[PDB]
Amino acid sequence: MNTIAWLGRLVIERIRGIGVAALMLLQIIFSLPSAGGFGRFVYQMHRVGVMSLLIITVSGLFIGLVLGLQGYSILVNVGSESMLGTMVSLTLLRELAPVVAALLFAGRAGSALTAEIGSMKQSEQLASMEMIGVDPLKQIVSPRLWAGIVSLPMLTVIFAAIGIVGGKLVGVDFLGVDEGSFWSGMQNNVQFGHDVVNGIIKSIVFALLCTWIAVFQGYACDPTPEGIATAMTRTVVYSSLCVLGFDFVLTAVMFG
Amino acid sequence: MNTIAWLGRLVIERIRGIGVAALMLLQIIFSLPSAGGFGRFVYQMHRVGVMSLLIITVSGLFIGLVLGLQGYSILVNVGSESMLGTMVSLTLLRELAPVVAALLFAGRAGSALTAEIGSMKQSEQLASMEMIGVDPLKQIVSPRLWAGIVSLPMLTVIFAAIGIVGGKLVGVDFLGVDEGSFWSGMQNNVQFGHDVVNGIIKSIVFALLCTWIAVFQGYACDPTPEGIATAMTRTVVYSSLCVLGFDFVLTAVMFG
Amino acid sequence: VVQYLNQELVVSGKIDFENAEQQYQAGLAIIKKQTSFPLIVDLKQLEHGNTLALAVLVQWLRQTPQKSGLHFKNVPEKMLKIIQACHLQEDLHLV
Amino acid sequence: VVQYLNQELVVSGKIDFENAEQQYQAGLAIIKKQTSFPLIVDLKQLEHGNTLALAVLVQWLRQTPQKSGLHFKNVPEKMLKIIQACHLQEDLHLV
Amino acid sequence: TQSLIEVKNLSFNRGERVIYDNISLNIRRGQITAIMGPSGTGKTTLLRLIGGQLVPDQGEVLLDGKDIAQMSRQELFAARARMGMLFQSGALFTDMSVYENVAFPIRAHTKLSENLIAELVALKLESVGLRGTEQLMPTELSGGMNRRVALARAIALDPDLIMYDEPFAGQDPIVKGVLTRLIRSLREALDLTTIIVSHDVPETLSIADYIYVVAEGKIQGEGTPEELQAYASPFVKQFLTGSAEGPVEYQFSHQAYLDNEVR
Amino acid sequence: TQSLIEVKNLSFNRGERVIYDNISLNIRRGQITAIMGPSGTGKTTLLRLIGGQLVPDQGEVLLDGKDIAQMSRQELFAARARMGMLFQSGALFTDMSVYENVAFPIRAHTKLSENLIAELVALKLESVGLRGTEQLMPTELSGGMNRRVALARAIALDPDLIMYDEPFAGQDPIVKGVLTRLIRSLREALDLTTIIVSHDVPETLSIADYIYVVAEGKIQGEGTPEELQAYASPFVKQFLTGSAEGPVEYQFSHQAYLDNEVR
Ligand SMILES: Nc1ncnc2c1ncn2[C@@H]1O[C@H](COP(=O)(O)OP(=O)(O)OP(=O)(O)O)[C@@H](O)[C@H]1O
Ligand SMILES: Nc1ncnc2c1ncn2[C@@H]1O[C@H](COP(=O)(O)OP(=O)(O)OP(=O)(O)O)[C@@H](O)[C@H]1O
Repeated sequence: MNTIAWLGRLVIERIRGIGVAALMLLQIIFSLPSAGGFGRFVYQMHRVGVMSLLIITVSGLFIGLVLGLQGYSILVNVGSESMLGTMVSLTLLRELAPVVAALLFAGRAGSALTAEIGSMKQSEQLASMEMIGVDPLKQIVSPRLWAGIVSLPMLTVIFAAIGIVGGKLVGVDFLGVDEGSFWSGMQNNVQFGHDVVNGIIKSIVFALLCTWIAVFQGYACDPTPEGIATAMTRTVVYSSLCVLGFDFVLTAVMFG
Repeated sequence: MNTIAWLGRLVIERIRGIGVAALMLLQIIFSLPSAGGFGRFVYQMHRVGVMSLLIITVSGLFIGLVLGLQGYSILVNVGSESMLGTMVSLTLLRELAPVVAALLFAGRAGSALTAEIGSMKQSEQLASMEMIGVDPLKQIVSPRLWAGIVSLPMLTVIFAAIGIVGGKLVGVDFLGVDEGSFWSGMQNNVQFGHDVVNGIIKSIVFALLCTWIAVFQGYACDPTPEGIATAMTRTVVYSSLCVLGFDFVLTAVMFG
Repeated sequence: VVQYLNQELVVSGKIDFENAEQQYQAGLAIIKKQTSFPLIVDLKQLEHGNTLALAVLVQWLRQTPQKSGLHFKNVPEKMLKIIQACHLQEDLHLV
Repeated sequence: VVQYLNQELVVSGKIDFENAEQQYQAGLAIIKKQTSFPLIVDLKQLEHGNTLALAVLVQWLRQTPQKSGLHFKNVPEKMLKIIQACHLQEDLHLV
Repeated sequence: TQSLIEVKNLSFNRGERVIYDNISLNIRRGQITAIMGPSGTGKTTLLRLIGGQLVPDQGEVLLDGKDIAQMSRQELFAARARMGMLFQSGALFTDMSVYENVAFPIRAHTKLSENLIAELVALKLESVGLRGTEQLMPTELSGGMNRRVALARAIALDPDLIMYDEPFAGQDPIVKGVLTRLIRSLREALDLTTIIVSHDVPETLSIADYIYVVAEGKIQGEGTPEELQAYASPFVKQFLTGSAEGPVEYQFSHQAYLDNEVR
Repeated sequence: TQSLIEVKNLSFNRGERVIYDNISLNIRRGQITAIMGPSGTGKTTLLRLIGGQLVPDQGEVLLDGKDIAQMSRQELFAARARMGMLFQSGALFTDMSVYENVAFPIRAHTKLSENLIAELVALKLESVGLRGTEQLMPTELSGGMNRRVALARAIALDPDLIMYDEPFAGQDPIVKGVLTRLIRSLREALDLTTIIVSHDVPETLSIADYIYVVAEGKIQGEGTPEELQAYASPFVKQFLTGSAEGPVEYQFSHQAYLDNEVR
């Protein structure tokens, strides 16, 4: 009965690991900012956001070419493909662009923060910063958290806009559907406040979880060159489970 | 004109980097196996495959609950939801289960191999193994490559089976559609050799790219405790671009 | 804390991290009313010279014409120990 | 390579990594035809004893009565240097 | 000579593990105090308990009457202006330049203009001997210049307590020869009070003036390096010489041998 | 005494960078040969060029007539049975046990039964002094026992060339004292030929018999440790003493201190 004793010991440490990461979040956001805190947030928007711009724009095109090619092969048997422009822009705006653009943000810019704060912990830069008197949560961690909550909802819109334009390329200009019935099928069925705004609120709840996890794993490492790399797979797995987990809860509320 | 000169120097090293990874693949697969090579492949199927079983089975359920809840909200306006069991099992079998189950394999078991072969390179276990005479490509790398090509197509089937069963739960037993017209809508429209086999061949081309990249990045590191962690984000990004890139090429051939 | 001129500016009190911004500039205005560089310093009332007191002292020499419009005298047995540590006594007329 | 018997088994030739599997077992059958343990070894034709020759030698002592039936004699100036390195000459009757 | 830091009977437990059961230290002013011992014990956690980052559990840290933990957040921020720390690997801030590293303790505590900060950094980087490098990042910095910059950062406020933590751990005899003079020189010209944690018996007997040797949670011996070798306890005598006789053993297990059967 | 390895005028370039422009070494049989120098140069790449893993570009590596690179794949696999290598960090195989570490060079080369391999590992782990540990993984192994296991793995075939690579880099004086006896003992009882790459002048002058000092691509000095200090070149004299005068400098740049304006 050791394996059941080891298994129960595993999920007790993972439960108290949540409670440390909850108390770490209440110390960051319940504080008025220190002098100079906006100059570092603009710089941390460059590392997290702007470097992630190339992967999202390219991969957003490749889903749009697939959604236009799969939606045409199904809607041609029933002979109604004036709804092609609807189902492409309805799959992206409420479902795929909130979800897939959080599965690529957890990889590229999610795990990179855990390496960045993690390598500062093994090389004692975090411990050296505290003896000077500077608190490392306000100095290092907090400009990285606020640059994650802002930079992902700005990236699902670029994912959704490039995905529709890419879906317009293979649907209208390669397979040969009508251009005017493509766009006029959108404005009838796709509202703004029910679909585009509910695709943004779905990504703010996703941007909080892919950043609060990816910061806590790099702050509570164990300082070891092979203990860092084991916490970069702990933050890609835990982000992809909370994205798909809060997907169903937010879909049932918004579209139920 | 330095930034243009630095940008051209970046993509020349990334082109040469492909040619090293191509010559590394021709040395692994063009060799008859050494004595004892099957005993390590069964063990490496445990690390790559069996440890990845929990994330895929849980996340496969959460997509099925979403596909049943979104497909019902659209198909109830046109009043034809005897096609609910078709479009759920047609979205998974040819499109989502080959693609999403490769975006979670690149994170969990893809990047873990790059940490595993990467930490053997900085701590000189690979250099020490060669002076004994044992070739580290045949000894260490090659049981990890063949355990990646096998373990992913066994995992998209478990992803697709749990996704349909989960979609049957929220469609039939919670929203209240007919159970008999759910299943009989499947056997009419979903063939085996055109849909289930073409969803498996799509994942063998995906399992080759998410493993040959994730092995080469951990073999050609630069030995440095913060040079390993920069090559674990190089292998999640490059896998997610080749999954979505070879998606459109394989979809256009199979369903064009 | 305070410094006087008379004919020879003498620095008195302590120079440490919350009096070094007015004490640097009160001496800076003194230099431009005094031509043909007789402004030799007889700093001797210092008691806790701690390398910031050297930092404001070199910065007075930076504005001075040429690069030595002054001379320092009667060092408080400890400021010159700082000077050899920074290898600066080829650059300050300490004699 | 070869070892005889007569009345005292003598090990001759070289013992290194491609003759140590038959040479261990050819001596192992010798022990069970010889009772009341007079099987004292006079190994002296060895020329390149390289710690594997000690490894087959202790393994003959393992499958013997009690734990000691063989006594070793006339060591080739080098095998005993191996023995003190492994601190084994409280365990081998080298005298 | 008066004591600056008086550690008095503390205990630190990182989870059913004893580090420093009961121990009392004295850090005399103006005097180089070394702390030696076997690797794995809490040597560099003792510098963090002196510096006041980790918390004691059954004792006090005495900085001239005042406890460290009883200080307010505006006195502890003032007491940390009187301390320096050169870490094990030279913990520089890699995301910012050399001039920003040295000016980081000045801009965090004191409020000065740029024409005085850029002079003070040019005097701190001069006293180490690295005046020409003020613009490059701490990569393309050699390993011998990495620790010398981090010495200038820890000294950039003129404290009275600078704690080196293995300043020569696997370095060239040239770079070891440069650093052993700067510990002598900068202490003597600035009235510092150094603490050297190290395990290197030749220099540590010839650079220190009072040596503590901690082994498993208590002191094995103390005193000036004359009487440390004259009052040689059976653990200190093996430590300073590297002998094969004493309380720490060579062999793993003493089960004869023939008592194991390799099956 | 005859030479075992004769390095004769090679060059190694890792991409417009010169390591070992022109250099000739002699490794005499049965004799401890040390290689010292400043950190950053190709010291541990010289052991890989001797051992035949990296390739030379303009020279040869002579192992008793035969070049290393001209060997076939069935002679180079046979020549590597005559070489050992103890690396910088004790490169153990963490995914397998201690008994599997020591038996790894035996099972890769020779074909023996289990009752002889498990005896040979019990004799190799005894000669180091770790006979009771044969079943645990190389974590829960202390740092002092980590390098001692990796010495038993490199010696488990009785070679005639074992190349230590900084065997005491930041270790306790006890663990340094154990390892400096095993280099003396195991060499003398097995007729080895050791190579110690290190930078620690006290032991390396008193454990070696022929010292090469390489600085930027050539030899700065060689010979027995009597005449190394008697024929002291101006770079070797600064290296062995750690002085402040010679061809390697203290200051970074020389501009007085007024030719810079801190703007
Ligand atoms: N983050 C941590 N979590 C749990 N235990 C730790 C942690 N850091 C250190 N320890 C343990 O506490 C002990 C403290 O010893 P420490 O390594 O700090 O001193 P040291 O070996 O002298 O360090 P250094 O050699 O860097 O000066 C070690 O045995 C270590 O195993
Ligand atoms: N994988 C690599 N790619 C490019 N350059 C390298 C690589 N490995 C080492 N180098 C460079 O080649 C030189 C070889 O020196 P190396 O570090 O091997 O010797 P060393 O400093 O004595 O090592 P050690 O201290 O571990 O014995 C170093 O200056 C290093 O910068």
